[PDB]
Amino acid sequence: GCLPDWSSYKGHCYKVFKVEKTWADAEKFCKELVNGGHLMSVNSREEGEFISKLALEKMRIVLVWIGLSHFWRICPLRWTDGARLDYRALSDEPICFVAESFHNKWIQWTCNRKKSFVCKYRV
Amino acid sequence: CLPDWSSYKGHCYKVFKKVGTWEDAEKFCVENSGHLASIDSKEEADFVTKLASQTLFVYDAWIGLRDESKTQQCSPQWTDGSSVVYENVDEPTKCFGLDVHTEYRTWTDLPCGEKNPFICKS
Repeated sequence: GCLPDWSSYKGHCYKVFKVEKTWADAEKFCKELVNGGHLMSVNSREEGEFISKLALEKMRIVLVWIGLSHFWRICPLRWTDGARLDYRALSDEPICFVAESFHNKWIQWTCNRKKSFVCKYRV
Repeated sequence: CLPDWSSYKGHCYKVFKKVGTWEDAEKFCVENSGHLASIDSKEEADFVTKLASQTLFVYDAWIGLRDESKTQQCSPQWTDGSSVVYENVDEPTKCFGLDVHTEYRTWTDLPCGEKNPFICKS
């Protein structure tokens, strides 16, 4: 019940885009494309394998942006001695993740780089 | 401070060359009545960077900071709003150390199981 050229799998719709964009641009692109659209979320090993096969075998894409990103500012960083985290010498840039088509593993990647991506929405 | 440690603003510091995982490192510091170094100000930071630079640039150096989230990575949710339950992160990096690439001037996330020299503070 997906729109044309979108692939279906267990009640969700997927579409791999070869055009390369930054993580932020890709997420926005998915959002404006369809209602409820977003960079793909991977909620099970089976879903992961499904998308990897589609991107690699059908489009020859090895790395795609997935909907995971965060800033250290929002992580529970704690000092082993209980001290409060006042001063910090950490990057204030976000961390983004891509999934690799061979083993479906997720790798940290600089967010401002350009990579292919996958949009997903629920039927 | 012991003869081989350095004294700074009420604390004693020492950089250990014997490499160990982050966890072992903390335990060794504990054994020496301390903990992996915590840094509370830019001035203390500059001191630790200096001590590390004059004792060690091929390895990063463990400090006492760790990402305590129970998940492999830090985000609790995807951009579509679903919770992060299933995860397949290649190599989680939840422990922090002084970055060799900035000459120990900044902090970087590393695999907690990696063996690096470390710095104790007591």
